[PDB]
Amino acid sequence: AFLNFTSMHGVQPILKRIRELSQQQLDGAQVPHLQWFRDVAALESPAGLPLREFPFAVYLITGNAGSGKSTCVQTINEVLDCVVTGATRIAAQNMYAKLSGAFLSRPINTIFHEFGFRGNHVQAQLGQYPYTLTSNPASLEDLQRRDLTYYWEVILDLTKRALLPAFTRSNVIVIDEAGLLGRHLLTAVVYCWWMINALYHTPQYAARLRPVLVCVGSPTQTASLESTFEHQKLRCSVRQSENVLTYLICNRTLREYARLSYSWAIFINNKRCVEHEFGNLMKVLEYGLPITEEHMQFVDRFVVPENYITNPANLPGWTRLFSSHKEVSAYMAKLHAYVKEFDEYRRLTHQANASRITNYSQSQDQDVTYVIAVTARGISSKLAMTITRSQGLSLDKVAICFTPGNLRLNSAYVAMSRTTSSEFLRMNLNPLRERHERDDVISEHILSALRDPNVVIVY
Amino acid sequence: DIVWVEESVSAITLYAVWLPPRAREYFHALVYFVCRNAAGEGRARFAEVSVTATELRDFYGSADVSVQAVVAAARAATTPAASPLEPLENPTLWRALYACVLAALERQTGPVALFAPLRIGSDPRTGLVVKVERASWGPPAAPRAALLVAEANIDIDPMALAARVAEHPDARLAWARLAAIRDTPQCASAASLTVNITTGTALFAREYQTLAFPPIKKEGAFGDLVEVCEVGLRPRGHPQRVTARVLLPRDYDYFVSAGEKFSAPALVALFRQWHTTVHAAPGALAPVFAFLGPEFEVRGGPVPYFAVLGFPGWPTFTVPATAESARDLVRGAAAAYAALLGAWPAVGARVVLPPRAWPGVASAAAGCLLPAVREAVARWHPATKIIQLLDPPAAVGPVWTARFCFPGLRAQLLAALADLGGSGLADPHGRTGLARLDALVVAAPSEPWAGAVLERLVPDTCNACPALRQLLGGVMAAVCLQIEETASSVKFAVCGGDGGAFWGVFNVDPQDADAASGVIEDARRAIETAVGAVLRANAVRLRHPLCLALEGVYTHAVAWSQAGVWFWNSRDNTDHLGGFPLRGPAYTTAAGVVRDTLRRVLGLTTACVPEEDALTARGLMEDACDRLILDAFNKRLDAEYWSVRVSPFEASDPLPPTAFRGGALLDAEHYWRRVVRVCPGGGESVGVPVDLYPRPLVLPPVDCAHHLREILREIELVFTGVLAGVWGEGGKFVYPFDDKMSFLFA
Amino acid sequence: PVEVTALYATPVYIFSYDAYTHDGRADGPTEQDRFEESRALYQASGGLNGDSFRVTRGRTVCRFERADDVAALQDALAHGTPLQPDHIAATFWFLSKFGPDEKSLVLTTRYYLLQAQRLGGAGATYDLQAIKDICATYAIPHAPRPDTVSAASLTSFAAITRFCCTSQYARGAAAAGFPLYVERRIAADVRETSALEKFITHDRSCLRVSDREFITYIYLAHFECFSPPRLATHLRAVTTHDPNPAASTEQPSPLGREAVEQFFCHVRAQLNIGEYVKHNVTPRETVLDGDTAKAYLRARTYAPGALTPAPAYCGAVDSATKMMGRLADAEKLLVPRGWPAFATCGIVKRLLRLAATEQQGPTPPAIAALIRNAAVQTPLPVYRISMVPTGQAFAALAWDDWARITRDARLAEAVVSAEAAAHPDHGALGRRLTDRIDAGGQMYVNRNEIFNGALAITNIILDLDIALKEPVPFRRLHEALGHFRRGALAAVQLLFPAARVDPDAYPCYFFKSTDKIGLRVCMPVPAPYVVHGSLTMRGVARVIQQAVLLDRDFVEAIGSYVKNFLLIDTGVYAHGHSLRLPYFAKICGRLLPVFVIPPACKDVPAFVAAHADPRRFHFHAPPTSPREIRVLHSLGGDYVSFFERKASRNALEHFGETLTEVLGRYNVVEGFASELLGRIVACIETHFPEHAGEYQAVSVRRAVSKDDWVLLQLVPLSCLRFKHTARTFVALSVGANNRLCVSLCQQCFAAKCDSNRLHTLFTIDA
DNA sequence: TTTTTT
Ligand SMILES: Cc1nc(N(C)C(=O)Cc2ccc(-c3cc(F)ccc3F)cc2)sc1[S@@](C)(N)O
Ligand SMILES: [Zn+2]
Repeated sequence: AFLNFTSMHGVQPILKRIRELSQQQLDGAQVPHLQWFRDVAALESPAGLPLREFPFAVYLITGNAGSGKSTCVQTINEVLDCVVTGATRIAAQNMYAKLSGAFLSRPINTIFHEFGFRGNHVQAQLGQYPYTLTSNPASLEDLQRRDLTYYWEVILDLTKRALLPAFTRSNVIVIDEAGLLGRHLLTAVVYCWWMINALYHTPQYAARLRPVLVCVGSPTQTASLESTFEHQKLRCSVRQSENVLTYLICNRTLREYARLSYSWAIFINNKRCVEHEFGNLMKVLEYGLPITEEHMQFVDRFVVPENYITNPANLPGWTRLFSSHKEVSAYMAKLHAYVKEFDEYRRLTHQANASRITNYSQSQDQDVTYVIAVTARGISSKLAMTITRSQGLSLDKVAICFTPGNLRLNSAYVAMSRTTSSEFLRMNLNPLRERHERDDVISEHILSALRDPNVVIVY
Repeated sequence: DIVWVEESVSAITLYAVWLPPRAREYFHALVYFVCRNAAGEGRARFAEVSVTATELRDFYGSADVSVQAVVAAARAATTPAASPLEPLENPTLWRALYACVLAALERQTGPVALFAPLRIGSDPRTGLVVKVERASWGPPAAPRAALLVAEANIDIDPMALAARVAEHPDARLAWARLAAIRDTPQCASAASLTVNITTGTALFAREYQTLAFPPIKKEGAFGDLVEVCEVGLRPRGHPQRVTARVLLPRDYDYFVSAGEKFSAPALVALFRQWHTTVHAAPGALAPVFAFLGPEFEVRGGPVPYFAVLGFPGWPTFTVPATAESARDLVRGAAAAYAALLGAWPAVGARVVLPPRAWPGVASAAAGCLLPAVREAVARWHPATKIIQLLDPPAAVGPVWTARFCFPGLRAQLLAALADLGGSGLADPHGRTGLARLDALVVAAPSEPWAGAVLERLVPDTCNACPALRQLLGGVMAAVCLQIEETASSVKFAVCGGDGGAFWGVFNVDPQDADAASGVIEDARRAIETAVGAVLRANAVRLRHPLCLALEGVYTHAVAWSQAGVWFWNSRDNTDHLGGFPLRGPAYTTAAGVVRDTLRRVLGLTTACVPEEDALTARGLMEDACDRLILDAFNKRLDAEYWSVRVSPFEASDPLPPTAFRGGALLDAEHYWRRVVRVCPGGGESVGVPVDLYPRPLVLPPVDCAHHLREILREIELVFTGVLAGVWGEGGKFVYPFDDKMSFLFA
Repeated sequence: PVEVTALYATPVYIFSYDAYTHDGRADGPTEQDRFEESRALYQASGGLNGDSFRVTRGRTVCRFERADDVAALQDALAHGTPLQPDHIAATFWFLSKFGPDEKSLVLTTRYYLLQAQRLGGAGATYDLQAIKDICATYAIPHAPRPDTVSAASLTSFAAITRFCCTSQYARGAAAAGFPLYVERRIAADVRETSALEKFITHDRSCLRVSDREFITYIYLAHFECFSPPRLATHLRAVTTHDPNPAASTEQPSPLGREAVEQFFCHVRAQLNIGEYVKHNVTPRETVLDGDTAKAYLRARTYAPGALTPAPAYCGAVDSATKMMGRLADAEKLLVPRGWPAFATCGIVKRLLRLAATEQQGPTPPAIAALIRNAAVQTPLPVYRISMVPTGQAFAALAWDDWARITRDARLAEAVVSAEAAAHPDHGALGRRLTDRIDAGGQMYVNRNEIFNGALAITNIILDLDIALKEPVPFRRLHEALGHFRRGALAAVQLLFPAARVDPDAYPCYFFKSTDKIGLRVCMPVPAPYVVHGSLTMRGVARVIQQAVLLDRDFVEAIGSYVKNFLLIDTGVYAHGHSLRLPYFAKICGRLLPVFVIPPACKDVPAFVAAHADPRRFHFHAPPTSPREIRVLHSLGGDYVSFFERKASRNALEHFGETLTEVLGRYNVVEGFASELLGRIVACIETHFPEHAGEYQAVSVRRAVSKDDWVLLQLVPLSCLRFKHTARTFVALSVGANNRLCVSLCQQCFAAKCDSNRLHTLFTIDA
């Protein structure tokens, strides 16, 4: 009963900030007019698109996986006007489960549904047109124009199709696990907000209110990836991207316009870590602290051979994480052992799609022989998966298979943090004792945030 | 019709040891007498003896030895070029051999005595001494001497020493060298040996680069010292006329060698060269090349000596250092030679009696005693101390204390018990060795040379006969009982001691001194008389009348362990500390610090509650520790000062492979190994044998964080004893060396 | 005119209601006035007390004046009988989300829905779980239910309504005290929490500590303020049994009364130097007066004529192999007289031991064998030279041409005097002065003095590694350095209490090298002190580091630029670790002085020509007629955080054995390690069949010996991973349940595996 | 290497 106390009394300053952030009237001229979105439809290519500022606010809620940010979202929903959304369908259902466990929450959908994402947008060329930012210092208008040119094949279609949605009744948009969304989406959401409040001439648009994006997510346990498929080489590539959280934390233009210093809440405590040591490991991992000999000796007690994890006879009921989809396709098989379209497209190509033909996760992680979790609205074993997909959902028992050379300490931290107890955790090698490419750039940014008087830390 | 002369025998050496024909269990031994008549003129003489197998096994203590073994050893020793250093195989064999030949010389021929008048006869038909008799006419010539210095660089290969030390670990390095010469006698043929014998008539000096080669520098001649004598003899063993060459020592009598850097290999090599040179020409018999010393045994020995069992027939006395009183120790060595017939300290405990006749004398002495002491002997267990003493954590004062000692009680008691078992001896004439011990005891107070003999003859005799310890400690137990009984009558109170030495207190008022002397003297008189009466009643009669020594009067006395006692007389500030180990040069400074701290801490008798005194005492003890460790820093580079004398019995640090390269320095190591713990590099502490490296030494900084810890350990033992003995107990004085003053060295 | 707010769910069933009357006083209502008014409103016998009734992000109308209507309203409000359509018309989720208890089901439903927003206050912004928690601590006496009906025996609304209406948490004192108790509890809680967060935010903002210290601090402080016991006692204090506010059983809370007594008591310890020294450093000094002071000086400091200008060098300078061989050759002339045989760390240890060895009288010192001169006087400096392309060339010198090395940065007395006349200042003057600024060949290009633990340290040499967000102006840096001088001198006068450090005349020396502002700060150890020990200078460095991030001037000046506030590195003081000397480069930046003149320096030219003297920047330099000398040889050992020590104390008090003690269970080096090797042999065959028959016949040999890390090399070792030279090792530490963490580790001398780095392969239980 | 939106 005392567990809730800190959250109960520390979410109130958060609540007493989002209110003024949402009740701040804009000047008449700064409000995006309807004619703006009319001209956007007329524009064919995202080059002559005029530099247009779309005002918005943010409030950042950050912390470990089991930090308790969900309590903050719970308190927000029952007190404030809000449209609760999620970056993934799983995260949206998780929030619904945790919001209907206290009071009534309307069906929580994804942010993609909220701004009108439909079927044909799923496979759309989302990275085509270029942009030489007339920047340094980067004006907010230039950043928004970059994020609209990035999503031209989505923004243009949404604008054309538009030219009752839940964005017409609130200006506080809570995006949970927003680190799973790329930076292109942030501007997009704001842009779309103004759309749906301009065609309908909402009372908020008459009151000159502006969107406030309460982004709740873990900045060092979540990443966003962009996939582009080259249509001649047939080489589908996936590069890393800047998530909304990293975009907001690490961009000097957004950190000033949104004033992240007075608009940042870090939830700091785990509530399932009964191991001083498991907790200390997670702390060294989510903050970028120097790796010492003692940490190496602690994680030494988890290392079990390569042929012990991969052998299906060992660790029954333990989810096994690999860092390659081919590796999972091998392990699952081992465990089991224990015309017009392609005419015209061939014409147009001047001359791997099995993954790009359905839900990628199970499509590239399947041997279809089964022995489970529903993937779409397409079943997954939940017995073996990739580290990258593991970010989404927590696991009970975990055995991690690490490929040497490809060792990224963020991947190690994500893999090791999916389980509550360090007792039920086995690993291939020691990520702390092997060569690992650590990227501690967002870590120092949180550290400087933990070192700012205007940032609210909730224990 | 036997010839008769007047001479004094200066030495007795062994020439030949042969097995005559039709003989199986008795061997004849020829003895060379270096006789000198009046005014020093010397004529060489010879005698023959006949030792039986039984006598050999008696003087050996075991039947393992046989006549064949002795004759084989003598035959091997006949030639020094082929094989010198013969005794090193079985030192006990040659020890017993000299013992029995001297005993048979005493028995058959008669009473012999070095440096003393003696009427000597001879039979021309055979040509040997026939009978020796003590004479009573003549101011015999003074035992002249000659100063000998000899140094040789015997190029012994270090690896052989390392291997031989590996076979037997705690082998004194002089034994390692000596075994190396024995296994390779050619090494004694090449050495830069230099010799300088100075006499009162003419000096003689020679220098060699290779020993066999002619000298590279001469002085005087061999003939100035020696008068080579060819004497014909007809022993009962040899029917044919046998000629013997001997090196009559004209001008001098015995040798005097400095024991500071004495090298037994050096004199062995020089005498081997002389043996080869003199007996090179044939047509004559060859003598025995035998020498004994502490360097001839694996574990070494306490007292330096160099026995001359054969060639050249001249005793050589090593007098170690003692430059201030060099004449005193030279006279002591001469007296020890003359009295015990030169067997001491080579023969051992057999000077008195055969090692195996003792089991009879001890039994024969357990019978003539009184009935009570008869059982008291039989119930003696090591360190019984059946007498009312003080608890070892205790202290006394201010009361009139006094220490007493019976000078030479174990030796005197051994002499009396030997006489009690004398009737039980097989031969009344075989009791002459029992006349040397009485001569030692009688002359012990008069001259200290008998002392050091008796402090080693007695403990070694007690090891020859284990049954004698239970007899001596039972007689001393009886003495302590009457000491305690008489003590009560004269206000004396037994509080501690170790038998012959005992300290106690007096129940007189602790302020009056005029009458203190009277009671302290009457207690001495009464205790001495009562102990003498008990000894007389026990039939044991002492040759020198018993005397008690007042070894000091003190007012405060504090004891912590069984041997640790500190006494202090406040009036004259005379103190005495015992039980503190003097295991080096730093332990003496520690003892001085302790004897000053205790003098200051028992000066705190100012009226105070006992609790206050404990703290103002512990503070001063900690301050004394501080002033000791501060002065330790100013001598951190004196490795010899931070040195510990390890015995060949105690666990020792392992010898570095470079200490086997000391050359003419490994020979000095006979008993003690002086080790200093230095700290090379870091963490590791390694031991350096200090006296096996040339000087000046170069070393890593001395690990004072090891020696000072042990010195401090014993200081805290003494300080915990005094703290828990004068004031209330419960305080173990510990000095935080590791924290307060560790930084100075580590 | 009594107004009722009623929640219903279908004849109408009313199950929660809030009755109120408009306050006729302007500001008359008090807490007890409100309590009396409410207790009058809710009739204890049952129902209300009025004659006419108007019954009506927000969480959620009929008149009643005729006798029949009011009678029906009382009947339906005190018992729960449904209101028929005529009376009005003429005028599991709930049991789930509003607690299982009757107290919750009545009182929390009344407050969170029909009472929170109307009455305003802080409770309007609190969630349902928070309000239920407040109700749980509203522990008024509980009388038994007359019908003994359980709260879970309710199926329809006719049961919940009957439970609530005939409850005794609904028509009297409890129904009147709950709204006031919500306000009281929140007020008491926020009073304590807000105070604790004021302290938290302030200390966080002004901490200026290393990144790792900060994490422990936030977590531990949050635990003290918010912890199971502290929060429990705080809520127990606010707990009220009497609803009446005058005699409420809630008193001040123990939380905010124990933290300000335990950790926040010492949150102001790291917050102020004077308290950081008192509670975090344990000084251990030993005074040595007389000839022993002179003795300790020469014995533990570089010889007098070793850091004094000489025309040419004299020493042993050579590469690793050439000095390894020369060290052995010197030992061949050193072994004959005592030095034991030593059959890049061994070379540095041996060179340091040779340099430390002192002169015994007029005899040439031990290092004279290597340096080859009789004028050599020990102790001596030992340097490390990095060459191109590589090669650590160690160089032990007895004298060197330091006049030549510092000649470039030596300013003539005339120049400094002329600048002093032009600029009579200390900040703008140092500005002008700074603006006016083969192993044998590499000696004068790169040197790194190597710490010798045998000798005594006389200068506080701190390596300031500053990280930068962007390029900085020099003036800001010089002002920050003045602030650093101030803070360091305060810390020095705190650490050495019997000294006299006037922080306007005591000379501190500064040297500066897109990445970092390389700084080196040299301070004379004030007389009569001398510091001994690597750990002692580690502690001095921690005190200085946590003292400079206390002066507001330094953090205000350089704070906007330093990404990580950690400035001082404390790992360059271990035995055998080198520090780059000033007036030297790196093989990219020649450390050159930056002059921060003392504010009241009485000799400026001396201060400038004091940076060129090597003694000012050497660890074990000769101290510049000593009566007394105080050796600070300990400032406390392992400096467990002044916080994590409390996190070490709280570690067990909340969570719950060393390696040696755990070994006692196994009756405990090579003996038991070979037994564990037997278990390893059985599993290595299955886990790694390619080298199954290799470690079956190997011998354990302890290579690394640590308190919690016993590493034993398996000397017979082909690498199990990346099968192709490799060394196998047996680790020993603490297991999951305080067991034995025995690990198989295959360090590999190949490029594929991290070269010479220790790796783990499997950890098995014992 | 690398998921996800209908
Ligand atoms: C004794 C003690 N106990 C403490 N508690 C309750 C915890 O450490 C709890 C906990 C455990 C894991 C995480 C954690 C989880 C992540 F996923 C990432 C990062 C994280 F830190 C956070 C909190 S804190 C202390 S102290 C040392 N501060 O005195
Ligand atoms: Zn390898």
